[PDB]
Amino acid sequence: SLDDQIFVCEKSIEFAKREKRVFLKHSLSIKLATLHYQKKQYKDSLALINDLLREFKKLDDKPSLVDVHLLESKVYHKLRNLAKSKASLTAARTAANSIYCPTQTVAE
Amino acid sequence: VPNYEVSEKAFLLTQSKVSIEQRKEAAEFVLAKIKEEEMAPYYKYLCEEYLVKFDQELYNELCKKNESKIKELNEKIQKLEEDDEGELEQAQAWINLGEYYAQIGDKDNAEKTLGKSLSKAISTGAKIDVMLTIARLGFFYNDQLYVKEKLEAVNSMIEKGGDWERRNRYKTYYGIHCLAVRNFKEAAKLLVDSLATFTSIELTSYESIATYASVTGLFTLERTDLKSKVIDSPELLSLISTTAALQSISSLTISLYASDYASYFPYLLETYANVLIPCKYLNRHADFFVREMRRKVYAQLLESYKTLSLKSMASAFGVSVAFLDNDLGKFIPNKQLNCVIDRVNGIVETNRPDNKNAQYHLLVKQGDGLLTKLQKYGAAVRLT
Amino acid sequence: EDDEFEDFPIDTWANNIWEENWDDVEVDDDFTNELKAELDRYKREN
Repeated sequence: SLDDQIFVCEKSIEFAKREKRVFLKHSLSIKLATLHYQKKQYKDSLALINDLLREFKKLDDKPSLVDVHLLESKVYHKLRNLAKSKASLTAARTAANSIYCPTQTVAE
Repeated sequence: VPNYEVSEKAFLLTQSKVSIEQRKEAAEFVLAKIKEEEMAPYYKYLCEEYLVKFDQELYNELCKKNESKIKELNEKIQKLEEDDEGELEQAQAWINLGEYYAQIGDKDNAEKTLGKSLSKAISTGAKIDVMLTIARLGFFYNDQLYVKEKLEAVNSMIEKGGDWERRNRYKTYYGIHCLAVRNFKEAAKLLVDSLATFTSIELTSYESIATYASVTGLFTLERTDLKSKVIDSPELLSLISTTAALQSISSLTISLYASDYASYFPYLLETYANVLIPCKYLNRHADFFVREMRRKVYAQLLESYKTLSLKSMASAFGVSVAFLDNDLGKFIPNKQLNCVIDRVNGIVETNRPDNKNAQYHLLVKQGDGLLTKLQKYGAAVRLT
Repeated sequence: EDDEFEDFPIDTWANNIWEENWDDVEVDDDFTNELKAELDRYKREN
């Protein structure tokens, strides 16, 4: 992986707002956020995800909710907190009942 | 409020051995918040303290606009005391008056304004929380008595009643006060439980008070209650690298609790430089801290040994013998440390009160020490 | 019951809230500075 894959999907946010789409600014924000755990640079997806925390449930984008609590939960779980990370997975569980996502996601 | 940060950066500029870079950027951070805070009782107060630059034109302007607004709020009031339903409200405009003295950082003035402002019928948050602010000026100027009296006031206001949600910010005040003096032993429980809930807008950032509760914690906590209440931190874990200290000081504490002796002194020096001396509250106490934090390790290192050889210790800590001997010599004769040294053989044996024998001798000595006293005063009261 | 003590003049001269232990005012300030030289001085040799 390289910084270039970060850049092209940031320009993907550029595209989604050239079309003015919050759906893919938020989904492309998952895409980025993952790109920003690729390096354990999640201090950056710390800010990007902590911005993205309301971006899905303003859309009520459910697979994207458990995408968060998965990713974010691993972010703070990697930050040496299992209290709020654990609380966040348990926030995905109820969601996981309220969403339907590829079984891989259930595996995580 | 006052925003505190100005004060900490000011102190930063005061201290000589802080890194000159932080001294600069601290300074222009200050000045930057002189401008927007239109604020002058500093500019002479601070410039005086630097003296312990000065441009009086700027000073004049700041004073002028200050005169403008203090004028305005005073006038608004003058409209309001005629206004009868504004009882609760005139007090509030006052709160903006003396509060404005806080933005203008003038002590006596906000003092009087809020003191009289207690008169009006008001909420507990006013007669109480406003006092908290009054003292918060105290925290600001580093007058610990001016605080002391007022935390007595609020103490009463609470002792009659009021919310525990106020009692918490209370205990944060009175705690960091306790730290502002040598008294850690109180700040231990006070601060360390202030982690459960904390009000930052009152004074300081959450990571600051983190560094405080962790420092006091390290300092007075027992080994099993260190692990309990600090090494295990629902909170400090949530912070860690968050600042330039908690990673250093925690990197110290773990090096203690886990018995890493080679590393202890380096992290000790670090924290001495990075956290202690910049803290406006701690810097005064800097030495009293480190002296203590030496002893503990020496203590903790011996406790498992009835004899051990110097070069073992010196090797561990990574200093030469002669300096190590020189250090222990500080603590030992004060009976703050239960060691004793044999230099002929370079050996160290530990006499501490565990085996019933020791707890016998020590008891004999203490007993006689009580007798001779008792007899002494005895004859005096006999003959009188 | 008042007398002037004119014989004992009060001394004429040519010109910390916490109670202290002495070692408080020992305050020899040495260790912070001496240490670093001791540490590095040591580990340069080993």
